[PDB]
Amino acid sequence: AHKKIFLVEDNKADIRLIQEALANSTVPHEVVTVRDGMEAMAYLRQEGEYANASRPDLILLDLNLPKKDGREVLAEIKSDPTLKRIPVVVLSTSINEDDIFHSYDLHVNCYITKSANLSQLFQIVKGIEEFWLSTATLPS
Amino acid sequence: AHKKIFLVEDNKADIRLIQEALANSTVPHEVVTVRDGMEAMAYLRQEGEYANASRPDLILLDLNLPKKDGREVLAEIKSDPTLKRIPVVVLSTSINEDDIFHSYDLHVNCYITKSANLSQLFQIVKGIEEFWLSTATLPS
Ligand SMILES: [Mg+2]
Ligand SMILES: [Mg+2]
Repeated sequence: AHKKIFLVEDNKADIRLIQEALANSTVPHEVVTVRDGMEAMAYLRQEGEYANASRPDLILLDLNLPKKDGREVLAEIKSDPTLKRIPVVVLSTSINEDDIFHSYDLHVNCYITKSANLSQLFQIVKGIEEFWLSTATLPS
Repeated sequence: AHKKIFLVEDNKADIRLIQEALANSTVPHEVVTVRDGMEAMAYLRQEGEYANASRPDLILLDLNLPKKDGREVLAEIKSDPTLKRIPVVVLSTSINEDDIFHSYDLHVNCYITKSANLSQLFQIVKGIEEFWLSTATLPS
């Protein structure tokens, strides 16, 4: 009984920290990380090599992504008849007001800005894990 | 169950001595050394070629390092949510009250003034080894 978390992020530093914070969970989880919007969609639509990759229970989405940005990934996921139910938490350095408004308008479940202080960000990821992987009841 | 010690030192003479002082161990220790602060942080943050280097269980840090001093190394280590728990033993020749104050202020675990005579320095390293790698209960 393990939940899968799909992290779409390219910053290796953040990837490391995020993976470390999620690793210190009270319940083991599976974290799959892809580094660009393209891979993100291919993985979620189980296209190609990602033929048998199981559906994630939670998606953590960075916005400024290579190839295809998070804004586009979000719009395509929340518009898809089947992927739209997967909770998406945008976790980004962006404090841009347009990004905030647009993300919620596209039905993102939640928007979180990456802290400037590593330890703070670490605690934020812990909050994400505790609330979504423990307190909330996820679909399916 | 072997212990991994990370030595940040540029004085080849001290490196040789410390290495030897840590060779005696029923369960062989894994000693890794780097000669400068830049290399130290890259290694600890698992950047690039160090992407797969395991986290040490103890760090021994020199202050007057090339291209990036131990002061900065200490601050960056103690501010990182994934490295801040690794015990850091500052082992330097400095007896400067300024270095002592700042090092403890930055959360160094302990500060040790190297002993001139290579032999006494040996007994000091043995003290470090017994207390930290045997007496204390490490987070690792
Ligand atoms: Mg990015
Ligand atoms: Mg030096």
